[PDB]
Amino acid sequence: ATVQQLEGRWRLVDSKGFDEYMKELGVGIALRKMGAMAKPDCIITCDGKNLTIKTESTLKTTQFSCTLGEKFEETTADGRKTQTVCNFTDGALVQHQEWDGKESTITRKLKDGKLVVECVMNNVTCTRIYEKVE
Ligand SMILES: O=C(O)[C@H]1CCCN1C(=O)Nc1cc(Cl)cc(Cl)c1-c1ccccc1
Repeated sequence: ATVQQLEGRWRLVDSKGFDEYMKELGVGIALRKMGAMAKPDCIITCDGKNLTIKTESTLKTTQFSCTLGEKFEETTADGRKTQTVCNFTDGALVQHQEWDGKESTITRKLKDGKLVVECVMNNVTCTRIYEKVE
């Protein structure tokens, strides 16, 4: 398995736990409603150790870029400014966020042709499944 295998435009087809994850973060109701109802596309591109992940929907449209293994300032959709590191480890892209003494992890994996995105903060989890747009 390689990081290049995650490249492409992906469309959200299933979600579990995402509102609960947003509540654990303390995201306010206006943003939670947007997250519960949005069906974003995720667009992942890489070039060696360079990675970009873009999100698109009528309700919001964010993007970050990084070098694998390098700490960087990530502005999240909910407006945190985190210290983030992304690594491709044991067949998963792992995105580790730290801010204000807190931490959250997002993983992204290829399974049976689908992109599986899993989030966690303080044992509150989500699982989101995407299918390739081609
Ligand atoms: O990319 C994904 O499938 C999931 C995994 C975790 C972030 N994510 C989103 O879809 N993000 C989000 C998507 C929408 Cl429509 C709205 C918000 Cl507020 C977020 C968001 C971002 C950070 C933390 C909480 C909510």
